[PDB]
Amino acid sequence: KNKCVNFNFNGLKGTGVLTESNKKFLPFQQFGRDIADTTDAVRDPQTL
Amino acid sequence: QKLIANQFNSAIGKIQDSLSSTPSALGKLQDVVNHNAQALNTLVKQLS
Ligand SMILES: *[C@@H]1O[C@H](CO)[C@@H](O)[C@H](O)[C@H]1NC(C)=O
Repeated sequence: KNKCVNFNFNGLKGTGVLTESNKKFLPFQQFGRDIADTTDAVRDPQTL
Repeated sequence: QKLIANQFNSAIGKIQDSLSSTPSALGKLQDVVNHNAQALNTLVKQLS
């Protein structure tokens, strides 16, 4: 965390910094998006 | 002189209320700001 790296979560590949998010992902929600249809927050595999 | 001074003071007093009461007196500058915001937001949304 806190250092921008390459991330590959379940086939979703990108670059950036990952931080502990304060979003309230409802239990049926996996990943979030922003106004331009790009991934903003993501849920981890293994530990949730 | 006194009457002219009183008239000028009354007009300058009323001008602030005239600006404050009407919420569409400053429409040109707001239009400029809104146009820039709309153009940028549309350019962002075209990425989807
Ligand atoms: C393996 O993944 C599961 C979720 O599918 C998780 O519950 C479990 O804790 C993981 N194992 C370890 C050792 O973290």
